Amino acid sequence: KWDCESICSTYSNLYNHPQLIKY
Amino acid sequence: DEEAEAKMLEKYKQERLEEMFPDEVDTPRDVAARIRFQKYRGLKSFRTSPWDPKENLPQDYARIFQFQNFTNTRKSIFKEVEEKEVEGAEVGWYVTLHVSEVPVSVVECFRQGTPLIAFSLLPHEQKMSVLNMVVRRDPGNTEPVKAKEELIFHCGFRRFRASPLFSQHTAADKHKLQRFLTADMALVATVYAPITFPPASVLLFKQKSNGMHSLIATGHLMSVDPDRMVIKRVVLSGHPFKIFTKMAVVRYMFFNREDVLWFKPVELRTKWGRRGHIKEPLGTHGHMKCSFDGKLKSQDTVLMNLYKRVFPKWTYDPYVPEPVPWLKS
Amino acid sequence: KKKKTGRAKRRMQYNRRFVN
Amino acid sequence: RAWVLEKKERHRRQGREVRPDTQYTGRKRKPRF
Amino acid sequence: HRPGPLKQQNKAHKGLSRVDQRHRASQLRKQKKEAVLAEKRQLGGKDGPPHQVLVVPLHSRISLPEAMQLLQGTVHLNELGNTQNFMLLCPRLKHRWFFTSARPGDLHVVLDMAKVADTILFLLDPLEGWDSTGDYCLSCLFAQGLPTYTLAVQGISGLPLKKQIDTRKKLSKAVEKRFPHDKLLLLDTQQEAGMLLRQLANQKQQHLAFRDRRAYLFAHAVDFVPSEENNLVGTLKISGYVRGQTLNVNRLLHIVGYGDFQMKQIDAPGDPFPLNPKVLMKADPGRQESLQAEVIPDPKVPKGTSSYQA
RNA sequence: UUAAAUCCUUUAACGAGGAUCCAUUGGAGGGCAAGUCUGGUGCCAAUUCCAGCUCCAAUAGCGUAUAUU
RNA sequence: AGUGGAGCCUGCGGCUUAAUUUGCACCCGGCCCGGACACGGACAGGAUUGACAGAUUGAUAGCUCUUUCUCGAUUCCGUGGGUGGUGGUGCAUGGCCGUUGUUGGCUGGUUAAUUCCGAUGAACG
Repeated sequence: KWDCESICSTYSNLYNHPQLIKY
Repeated sequence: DEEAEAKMLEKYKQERLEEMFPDEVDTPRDVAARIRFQKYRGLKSFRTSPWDPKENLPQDYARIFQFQNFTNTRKSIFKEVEEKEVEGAEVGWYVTLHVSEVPVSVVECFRQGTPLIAFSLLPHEQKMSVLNMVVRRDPGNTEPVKAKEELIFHCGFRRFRASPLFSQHTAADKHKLQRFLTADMALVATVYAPITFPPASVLLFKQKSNGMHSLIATGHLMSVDPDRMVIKRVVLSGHPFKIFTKMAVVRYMFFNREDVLWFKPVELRTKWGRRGHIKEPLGTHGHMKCSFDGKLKSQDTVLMNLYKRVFPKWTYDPYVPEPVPWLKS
Repeated sequence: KKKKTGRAKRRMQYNRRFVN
Repeated sequence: RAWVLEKKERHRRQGREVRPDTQYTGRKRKPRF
Repeated sequence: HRPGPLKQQNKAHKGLSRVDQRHRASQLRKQKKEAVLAEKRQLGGKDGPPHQVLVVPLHSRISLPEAMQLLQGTVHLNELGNTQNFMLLCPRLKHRWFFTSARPGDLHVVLDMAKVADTILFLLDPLEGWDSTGDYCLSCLFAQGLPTYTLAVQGISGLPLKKQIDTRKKLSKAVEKRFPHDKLLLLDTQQEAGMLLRQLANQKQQHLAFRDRRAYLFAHAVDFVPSEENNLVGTLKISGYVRGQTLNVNRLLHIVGYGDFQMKQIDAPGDPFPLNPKVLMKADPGRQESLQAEVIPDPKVPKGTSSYQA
């Protein structure tokens, strides 16, 4: 069912964000 | 004793393989190629293809800091230190400072004869983040340096032992991992370290067996941001044993059958510039039928590129041993 | 090996150029 | 390199002797100090 | 496509006085000279920190103690376990010196005493330029960042006269591959020592940006008050001259080999070595004092049927 | 030699095979002198960047900038 | 007159498949053999050759898995970005064919049969 391109659909990009130092 | 010589020879062998074949890794005959290379993807073009900087961040990036605008933060802090007048001890006064919680060892060191200096940190300079520092190898040291071995960093009055990553110094959005520190150009060492505002000099030392630190690098702290990503590249090689008109049958790149199906959406290429796409598995032994743009010679080798985002290892050590005094071997 | 210098380099260049 | 190709085609149309066109037509020999 | 005669083409129709300059240049020169005078007077004088000189011999035949005896106007001979760093007062020349020395190869010692040096005095021998240890030290020192430096040679007059001039010429060539346009002073006598001190005092200072943007100090005196001796942790009283910027106690203090700390109090005792012959001014409180958090404080099939047939 | 010296000159002695006692600086595959070359690295065979080989010029000298002729 | 409509067959695509070869080639399993050079190892304490029987195997087989009998230097293990040789291929290259007339000259079996097989030269232009 999965291959090397469609598996990139299940990756999240919002969990381990470093602390953001504002300006 | 001699195991050090054996490891040195093995490192030399790996270095010459890496300079001769950059990222070609033989496919494992026992483990499935869709398992050992599970955390890999293919890119149509290394420079222009996108990659999310926030994607799949480890536990380590949960522990570090990041600047929303590092340029404007440097501008703000530097204008604050050049313009504002802080109510404190001014330059030239012989002051005494009472600092709270320090081990007795420094005091013993001070009766040895070791110089003990101190400096006041700028704001936000004690928090840890990812330090990107540009280095170049001096010709005095030619021993192999592998990508993630422990080195001694002198960076901006600060000494620490840590394990870096070597990346190419290019202008693109993503940078390829260098598995070895090549002694011809400038590379980027990426490490976990406390924040330091540039300019700062970057000295890299390797600890020898007799206790001396040998100097290997030299440079400047480029930037402080974890958004720089390192990209480990693995190249799989295949042999086109049957050639047809604008068609080939390739073996030895894969060995399972579903390995071919897993890595179908990755564009292929050859050593002689001819690109192509993989059509279909042949069966049960990893043979595949591929469609190229032209005819292929029998000496050609089909190549495949896989990319995985790599990150430094948290080996921050603020202890550096005091060396024996250096002498030429 | 080393290349000749001076009058000898010109002598070599002349022997190559006008002798043959 | 395309500028060199146009100038060589100019010289070809003018009918004088022109170097054969290869992969080393326009390529920087070295940095200049 | 080139149109011919049958196509319609129409040719287009063509259609401060001398005294004012002198006075302006006078004003600009006066401004620049005033600024340079302030900059040169702040270092080594009676209103500023002592001029710190790091003496590094670059060869093994060099007698460092002889050089330090020539470099010492009264001298206050501070001393440690092995090294001899001394305070020098020249009120005839009106300058205050702090002389430290270091042997090449001792990495932390040379790198620390070169990252707080105002000037570096390299020592040479007449015959060769420097050792391989001297070459290694110079590579690390160049790569870290050099302050202003001067080159002194020790044994020219020990040679026979008939070679000396030629020897110096040879030495110049051996220096020129790393120090291209630099004068080789001689350090053999007291007179040459005074000439070297004069060259040191009046010279264009090289400025290092990193230590210029931050407040730093070289510890002249270190005292320990252990809160509990069995705990092996106590307070440090570190006494020295502030060098880089205004020292604010509400920022962290990093000791170079041992990491950063929170500092509590700044008192200002009398200057032990003023140029021309106990009050405390600051407090700790943590209402604005930064905390030493380097890491985030927030935590149906038969038996013989094959899989094919199935 | 010279005020005294150095240098030069003059002379004993040692001092040449890879005579390693090792000549450099620039330019050439678009026109004056001189290229049907090689290998890496990317873009859609052409094509960015890097390192060489070969050739030409003058030579204890040869490039560069600026001004001027 | 049709085809394009319908059923069947067939050709390119596409889909399934281990293969549905391609502009017996394809697939699934089992045999056979696969340099020297250099250096470091084992080797007459024995290197190595052959082998019955039984079995594994879709089947048998010293070409395999057991059990010891024999042959003895006829050797066999590993690492090289070093060549390479039962290799493929072009050129010059020496020999040799074919190419651009005339007149002469029977032991054997077998069949209807001097049938069948079977042994078995000259000159002229």
